[PDB]
Amino acid sequence: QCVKLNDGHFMPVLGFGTYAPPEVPRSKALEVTKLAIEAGFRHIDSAHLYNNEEQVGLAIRSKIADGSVKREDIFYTSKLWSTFHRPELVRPALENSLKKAQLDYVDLYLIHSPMSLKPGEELSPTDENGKVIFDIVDLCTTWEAMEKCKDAGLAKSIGVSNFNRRQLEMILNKPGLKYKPVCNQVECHPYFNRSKLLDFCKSKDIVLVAYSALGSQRDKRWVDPNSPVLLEDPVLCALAKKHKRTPALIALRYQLQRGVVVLAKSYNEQRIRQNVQVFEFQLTAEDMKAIDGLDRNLHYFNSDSFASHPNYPYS
Ligand SMILES: NC(=O)c1ccc[n+]([C@@H]2O[C@H](COP(=O)([O-])OP(=O)(O)OC[C@H]3O[C@@H](n4cnc5c(N)ncnc54)[C@H](OP(=O)(O)O)[C@@H]3O)[C@@H](O)[C@H]2O)c1
Ligand SMILES: O=C(O)c1cccc(Nc2ccc([N+](=O)[O-])c3ccccc23)c1
Ligand SMILES: O=C(O)c1cccc(Nc2ccc([N+](=O)[O-])c3ccccc23)c1
Repeated sequence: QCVKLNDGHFMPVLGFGTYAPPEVPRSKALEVTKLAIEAGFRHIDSAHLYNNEEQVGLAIRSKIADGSVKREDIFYTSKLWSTFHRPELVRPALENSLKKAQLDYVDLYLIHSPMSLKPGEELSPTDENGKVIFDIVDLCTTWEAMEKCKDAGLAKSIGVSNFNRRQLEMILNKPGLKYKPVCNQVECHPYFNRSKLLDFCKSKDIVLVAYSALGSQRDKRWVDPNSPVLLEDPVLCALAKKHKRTPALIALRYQLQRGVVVLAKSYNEQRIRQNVQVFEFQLTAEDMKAIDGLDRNLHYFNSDSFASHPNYPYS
């Protein structure tokens, strides 16, 4: 179950999400990534931001060594963090990710966010008033550097994350563009289904990759605790009963049948193994329309500060 990217490579339509909050011991990422591979996940989504590339890379190393998978069976994603947007920082950033994960190449490298930050040691550098320090970078120059990483063989494919239509077009229309992004990884679930952006992406042969497909981890740093719980949605729950699956599986299957590539983070063995069952059933066309009706234009992630970033994706 793969989709062919616009550069010829193939991406598994179901991906394993690896981010866990800092309070989760780093050893867990190692353990759960092994479980995901064991359960059948082949697409694995990580990032410099996640402070887990070492552990995810080790899980992969481990599963290749015991003969469970070969490197070419694994689709590994990393992401360029926002403090490394300046073109001269892009390759060293990728090389550091590769060294961390002890990998020769990533299958996919993304610009994590269009919201550039001041270069520095910290992920989120703050000024004397404690506000995170923004940077101004022409993302086309960052993209040019990304294209060079694909030519350098360090990334099989390159894409973007958290771009809106405008920002995507700024890349697609860049003079002398060599590689279109193969994808745009964005927040996508029944309360924020991104149908318009999805249509655009399809027209450009760019894959939309859904995150927070299960309603996010509801981290207090960014998510209003009073936001509605996605997996408690009555319509989703009613559909779960009908198909005798779970609301989570309803949510993941929704994306698959819309031609969206869907991520799913779980650090629980049984939920990890449940999630692969997404390939076991179909939603009806009428089920699909029903779920389309849930859209509330609701992004779980909020940030008063970044809402003012010139490149804030949500207008
Ligand atoms: N590019 C970006 O900016 C961005 C932003 C957010 C996420 N992502 C990527 O997308 C991945 C997933 O998105 P997400 O982190 O927001 O989490 P998510 O996929 O929306 O999952 C949210 C929660 O669902 C629970 N869950 C998983 N399977 C379940 C099931 N079958 N039944 C019930 N609950 C279930 C998990 O809890 P348990 O762990 O206890 O199972 C998890 O904390 C992330 O790990 C990251 O790799 C990227
Ligand atoms: O500093 C940390 O340890 C730390 C850790 C995790 C996340 C963030 N924050 C963010 C990550 C990514 C995006 N993003 O656009 O992709 C963000 C956008 C707005 C606000 C925060 C973001 C910071
Ligand atoms: O990659 C992760 O797993 C990850 C983990 C934690 C936080 C974020 N944060 C965010 C990503 C993207 C946007 N965004 O503008 O699209 C955000 C906006 C506001 C606050 C946080 C954001 C991403």
